[PDB]
Amino acid sequence: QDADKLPHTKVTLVAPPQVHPHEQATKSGPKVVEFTMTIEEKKMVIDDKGTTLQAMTFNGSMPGPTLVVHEGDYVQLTLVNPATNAMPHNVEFHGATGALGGAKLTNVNPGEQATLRFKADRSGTFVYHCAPEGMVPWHVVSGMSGTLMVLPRDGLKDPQGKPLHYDRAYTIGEFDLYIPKGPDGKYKDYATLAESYGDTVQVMRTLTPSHIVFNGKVGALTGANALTAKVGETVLLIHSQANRDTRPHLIGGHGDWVWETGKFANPPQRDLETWFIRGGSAGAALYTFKQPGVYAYLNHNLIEAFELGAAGHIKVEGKWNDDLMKQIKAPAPIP
Amino acid sequence: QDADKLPHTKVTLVAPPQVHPHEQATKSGPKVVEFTMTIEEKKMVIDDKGTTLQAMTFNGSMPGPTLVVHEGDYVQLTLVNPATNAMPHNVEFHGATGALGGAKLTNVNPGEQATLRFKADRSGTFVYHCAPEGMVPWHVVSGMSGTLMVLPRDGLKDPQGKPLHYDRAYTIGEFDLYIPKGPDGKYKDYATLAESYGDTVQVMRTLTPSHIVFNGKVGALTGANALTAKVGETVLLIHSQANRDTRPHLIGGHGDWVWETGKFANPPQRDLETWFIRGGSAGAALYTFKQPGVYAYLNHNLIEAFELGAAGHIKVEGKWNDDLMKQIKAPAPIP
Amino acid sequence: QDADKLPHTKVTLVAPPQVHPHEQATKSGPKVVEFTMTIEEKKMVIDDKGTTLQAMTFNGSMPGPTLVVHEGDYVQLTLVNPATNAMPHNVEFHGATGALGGAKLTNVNPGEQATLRFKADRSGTFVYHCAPEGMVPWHVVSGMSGTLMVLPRDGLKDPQGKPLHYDRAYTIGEFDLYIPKGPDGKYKDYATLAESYGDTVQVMRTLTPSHIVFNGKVGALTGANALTAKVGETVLLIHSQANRDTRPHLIGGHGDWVWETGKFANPPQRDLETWFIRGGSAGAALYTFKQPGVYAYLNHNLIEAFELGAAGHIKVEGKWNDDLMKQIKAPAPIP
Ligand SMILES: [Cu+2]
Ligand SMILES: [Cu+2]
Ligand SMILES: [Cu+2]
Ligand SMILES: [Cu+2]
Ligand SMILES: [Cu+2]
Ligand SMILES: [Cu+2]
Repeated sequence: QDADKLPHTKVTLVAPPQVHPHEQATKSGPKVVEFTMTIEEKKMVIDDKGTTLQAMTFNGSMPGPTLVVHEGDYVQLTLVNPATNAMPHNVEFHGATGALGGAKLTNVNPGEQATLRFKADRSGTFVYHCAPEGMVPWHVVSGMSGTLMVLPRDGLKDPQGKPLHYDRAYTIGEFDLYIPKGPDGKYKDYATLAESYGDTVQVMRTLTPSHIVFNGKVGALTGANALTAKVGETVLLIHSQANRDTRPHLIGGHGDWVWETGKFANPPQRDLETWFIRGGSAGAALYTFKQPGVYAYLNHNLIEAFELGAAGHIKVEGKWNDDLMKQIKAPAPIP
Repeated sequence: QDADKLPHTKVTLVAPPQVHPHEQATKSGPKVVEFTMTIEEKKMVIDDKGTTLQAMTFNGSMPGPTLVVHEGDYVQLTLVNPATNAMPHNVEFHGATGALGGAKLTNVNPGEQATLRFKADRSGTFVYHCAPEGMVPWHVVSGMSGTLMVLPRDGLKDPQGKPLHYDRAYTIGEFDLYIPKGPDGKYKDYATLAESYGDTVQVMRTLTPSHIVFNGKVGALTGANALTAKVGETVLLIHSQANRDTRPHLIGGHGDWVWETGKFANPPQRDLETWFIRGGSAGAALYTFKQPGVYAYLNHNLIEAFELGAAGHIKVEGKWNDDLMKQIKAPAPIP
Repeated sequence: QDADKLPHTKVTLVAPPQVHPHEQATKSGPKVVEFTMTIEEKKMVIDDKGTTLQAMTFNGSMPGPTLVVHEGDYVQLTLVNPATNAMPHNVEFHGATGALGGAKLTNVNPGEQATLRFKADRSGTFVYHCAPEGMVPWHVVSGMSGTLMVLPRDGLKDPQGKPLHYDRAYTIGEFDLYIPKGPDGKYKDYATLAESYGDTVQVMRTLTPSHIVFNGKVGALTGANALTAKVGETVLLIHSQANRDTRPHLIGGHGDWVWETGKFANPPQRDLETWFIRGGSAGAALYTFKQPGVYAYLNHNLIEAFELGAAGHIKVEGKWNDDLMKQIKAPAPIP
């Protein structure tokens, strides 16, 4: 169909780690699904010792919100760059075809907005990110990325075509940060975004992140902000990394079905311990919880997780199952 | 079945690179398979110039021994932490479900042991590793990991369901080491394990290994300690990397059938030149030798292999096959 | 068949990024396909500020030329090392079986040549590279690698066995460079290849490239040297990385069908945003262009691409398609 003649619907986005309400399988025909995002440059505290990042975001969060459509829908995004920001921005959708993913059609200076439509003709999770000419990696590593999820119209399927369903989706964006230090060995704090640029590029070129965080900060997805589930619930874990490889893992769980390259027309793999999200992509894993307790969800380069920040928690309620795991003898003196 | 009512068998572990005797396909029903491992902290010489590592091991080796069961069996491990060690330890099994892979149920201080049971309900090679709260990557990178192999009850299969069989299994654990240097440019030698901690964490956070070794040392799997095979023999090469990505390769061979994500319910890929083991996982490759000679088996980041240590040898006996490869003209002056 | 009795054909190689003319599906039976390559050591300017590399090449280019045969053919390569070079060289073919991929049979000192035959019995793209004993990574990272493509005799196929065809093939070799700096912070320029060795090994061991280039230089595949296509044309993008992982991506496009591990007997994946070439391998992607414009083809570690060099351009002619993408509202003041 011709999109100019199709029904339009508007979606209200929600902040990560939640994902806006949506259908999996749907009886709906194709639609033009309208979204708006407003860019916010802001200084953020990214660790427990007061380190700040001169950050750049879609909609005020790292990652930006996840946008969900169905295959054959059109995405119609209005991108707003308020006059309170300093930099130009745009958006590149890996789910889109042409014009550098839309970036060439969405260059907005502070004070401007633009509206892009594209056909979401390929199913999968896809990164979107800012990509202004001449300063692409800086905008990405400063926070400007998120996920577009294009569901098959009949929902997710296993390799034999059997339906897969989730009860809850969570979106995790993983951010390799390049925060400069000064000659005193302390992280720098900058009064403006522009002042951070040159020093940050030098750190970037070392390819060594200072921090690697989920969802904007060390510990973002812990404590009151842990992810939650129950025994018996199936969760979809969407993982985006717009710049650098990562290897997600659920400690004490598995990826029951995983699309690590993130593209739902391909059969998923089962029983994964650790999967691989290529830098510049989003992938997705399903898991049905079978044990209660506090899980970790992390990048299984354990230095990247525990030393640099790429780890969160999932608090799961329900009944312990001694068939799956039992302590036969508790720690006690060696006989 | 209820594991409390199933038959128990005990397995005697063997040191890497061998793997304890086991069946592939079996007529046996599910069993509770009992293993014991004893933690040994020890100083190890890890290269040819006398560099030492304040190491931590399961059963005295890097990697720990490979444990082999069949899908539907239960693993029942007694983990012993003698009083001669300095640190607490535990074990996390990626093949297990719940309680942080078992780590929460196996915290043993020096002088203690504990016994864990879990259902091995998913086929594949899976990493196990130590994970004590607050010092997880240090224990892993100091040597505390190995593989659990859960074979399908009817043995390995190709993508069409045809049986695959191996004559010999070898287990290779690859270890990214973070050995500190002092201000004189020499690697540090520490009198105790605890004294090594702070300096090692700083090196870890650079994400640059000093050494990357197979099986505990540069050259571990070379010379008298080369792996061996014959023309016509099919070998299974199990490769674990509990912390960091690697890319195994057999020079002059291939991965005939490879499960790079390591999970046997998924179809393997064929004819691989180089495969990919995500940090935090174990994978497996089958190869049937067709030529004699000394092969290298290595990580094909060739700097990681030849400069940092991640390479071994396979000495293969038998008859050379000029159909597969022939020197037509030996090196000689250019006409 | 016995290769000694088969027909021989000679192929004239062409420089990257082109690939010599070849059939996809063929009615031909197996042949011994003869190639010659001549090693050239030379100083190359690799960036826009005059940095030089003491380089090493097959046939004068980075990468070496792509060699194309069909499964069941034999490759018969004459490798020539002129007396004007300083170092010994050889060749290792990942597509070959035995004798360290051929390296043991092709050790040529300056002034020598050798001829190797092997059976190309496995379909796929495969790296070939130099591997002289004791200095393997140096020769690889200095430029000595390329691709052997072994096509199935009936051409490429999708997961259901349907024929896939390309109109044009391009070959991209990605090179992680390790150029030393002196104490003044400037890149070193060396009068000879041998003088560069020790300093380069120290940089290599940091695992941090100074530059990461396609096809020999920052910007090699841009401007007059951009890749070209038209709307409606299907291109095969061959990507080799003999030493280090990379993650190819076509901005504004996709991998329609991708063999990221590069082995054509395995089913390809569809709709990829970003794929993964393991260090030590070659992979291949098909894409049919649907929009005109200047695309980027890059490594989607965006620092590696935009800061270090791993990016090129594809200039595509034809008609813009507003169904796939349309600017609904151009950048304008915020209402
Ligand atoms: Cu931006
Ligand atoms: Cu992108
Ligand atoms: Cu431990
Ligand atoms: Cu783990
Ligand atoms: Cu060479
Ligand atoms: Cu190689």
